[PDB]
Amino acid sequence: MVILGVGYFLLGLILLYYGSDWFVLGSERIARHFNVSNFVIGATVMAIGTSLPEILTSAYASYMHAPGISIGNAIGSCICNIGLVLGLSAIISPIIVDKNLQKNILVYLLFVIFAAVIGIDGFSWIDGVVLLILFIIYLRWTVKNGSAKNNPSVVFSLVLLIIGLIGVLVGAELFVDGAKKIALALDISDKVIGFTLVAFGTSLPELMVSLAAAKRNLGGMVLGNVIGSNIADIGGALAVGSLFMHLPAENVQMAVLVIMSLLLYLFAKYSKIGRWQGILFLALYIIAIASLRMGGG
Ligand SMILES: CCCCCCCC/C=C\CCCCCCCC(=O)OC[C@H](O)CO
Ligand SMILES: CCCCCCCC/C=C\CCCCCCCC(=O)OC[C@H](O)CO
Ligand SMILES: CCCCCCCC/C=C\CCCCCCCC(=O)OC[C@H](O)CO
Ligand SMILES: CCCCCCCC/C=C\CCCCCCCC(=O)OC[C@H](O)CO
Ligand SMILES: CCCCCCCCCCCCCCC
Ligand SMILES: CCCCCCCCCCCCCCC
Ligand SMILES: CCCCCCCCCCCCCCC
Ligand SMILES: [Ca+2]
Ligand SMILES: [Ca+2]
Ligand code: NA
Ligand code: NA
Ligand code: NA
Repeated sequence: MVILGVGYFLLGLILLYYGSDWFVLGSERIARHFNVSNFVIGATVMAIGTSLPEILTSAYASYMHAPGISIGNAIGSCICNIGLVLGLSAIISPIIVDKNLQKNILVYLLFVIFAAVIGIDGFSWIDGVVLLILFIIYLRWTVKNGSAKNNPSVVFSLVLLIIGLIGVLVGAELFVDGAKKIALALDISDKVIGFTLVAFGTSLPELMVSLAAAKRNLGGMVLGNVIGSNIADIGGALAVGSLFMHLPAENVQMAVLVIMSLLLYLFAKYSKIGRWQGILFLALYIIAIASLRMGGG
């Protein structure tokens, strides 16, 4: 039982580690095949693939009458993706953002501010429908602007991508299930801590994929994955949750998100996303986890 937990834990870590690199390599190849930028592949295929855990979690939680967990997971993930994921990644591989990606980030910022505003009194199912529609438009707009028989180069590419994605998603699940089994076996299971960590657990794919990308200096892919994941978590995970039940307001977390998103845009536009910017993101992340209410909603 503690043995099984340790086996899942370790296997999960292995699958996350190697799976992330395969997903990155396959995604980079696919980008070249389709003549799109790494940012575009990161913001679309990679972002959505890695946000499948958030979407399922938020949908399930709300369906099970825990809308606090549903929104806690969605917004907590966005904060994790900028504070921790981008923070670490930026230190590993500093990013200078080109003029067109800057505009994509501005659109992201507007979307986040829009979500925060309509969310002041919580999120209804109509809020969800709107955010989902905007999410779809964002994807199509992003692909438009970043764009332009059986081929073994392409097949290998898709295999790498899909197997890598399977690897990170199964890996994250095993890692989390393993941790939970260990905690249970050692009699240190704590529901409040567990729910606090939901958003982190679902963000393990984003974390490992972004670190793998950063190690290969694929800065545009890192940024696309972070920006795209946050949009997927709001227009997808949060939105779907709101379809099952009204989601209670999280005004403090949304304000933290808006502040981090604003900083991300300002750095992108006027500076770079490098070592000191990453240090700041991590510092804000650490302050957030030190001070935000526990329980994940
Ligand atoms: C298309 C590009 C050009 C246009 C860009 C526009 C960007 C707007 C984003 C933030 C400003 C505030 C938007 C505020 C919308 C508030 C709606 C509202 O008050 O809704 C209340 C309802 O209860 C909620 O569920
Ligand atoms: C992805 C590209 C767009 C990124 C974002 C750009 C700004 C969008 C801002 C306003 C238009 C919003 C949709 C049309 C107006 C909806 C107003 C509203 O409040 O919708 C929910 C409703 O309040 C619930 O009761
Ligand atoms: C502190 C080291 C964390 C290490 C990395 C894994 C983080 C994700 C693990 C559980 C989150 C989702 C749990 C949903 C169920 C929680 C059930 C619960 O009570 O778990 C409490 C236990 O304390 C949990 O270790
Ligand atoms: C070969 C293995 C290479 C591994 C490389 C690992 C890099 C890990 C980065 C941070 C660890 C964070 C540990 C604690 C994680 C949960 C933190 C938390 O409090 O999450 C709250 C919320 O759910 C979300 O913000
Ligand atoms: C023009 C290329 C992109 C076309 C639109 C792709 C839309 C993909 C939407 C995925 C949505 C996942 C969450 C659904 C609730
Ligand atoms: C640019 C507007 C951002 C709003 C960001 C989220 C927080 C709104 C906080 C409102 C605080 C007072 C609430 C009274 C119910
Ligand atoms: C490749 C050289 C990397 C040097 C990285 C220094 C990283 C410092 C991270 C500090 C995080 C601080 C959070 C508040 C204490
Ligand atoms: Ca995720
Ligand atoms: Ca609302
Ligand atoms: Na994602
Ligand atoms: Na998450
Ligand atoms: Na995410």
